[PDB]
Amino acid sequence: YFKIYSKHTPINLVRDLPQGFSALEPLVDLPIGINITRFQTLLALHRS
Amino acid sequence: FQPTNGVGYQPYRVVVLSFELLHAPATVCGPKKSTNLVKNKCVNFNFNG
Repeated sequence: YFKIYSKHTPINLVRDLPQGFSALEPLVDLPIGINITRFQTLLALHRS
Repeated sequence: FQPTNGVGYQPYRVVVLSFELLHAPATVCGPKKSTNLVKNKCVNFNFNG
């Protein structure tokens, strides 16, 4: 099972992580049944 | 295939369903059903397993 937990928080701190408490709700459980050992973030380019 | 052929030569559509169980979690499940809900009595409840 691949569990994805998520939380959205409105912050106004400029640079670092804010200090506080926010419990993450379970968002989606995926029946994948596969081995995962590596991950990579996906970004978006800006073209002009 | 002709419409006037015998029953042993007429076309038959065959669909073969193969059921396998693997180490991955089984996701093709049969329908579980449901009865009507009865309240205020001592009953045996089965809610989502």
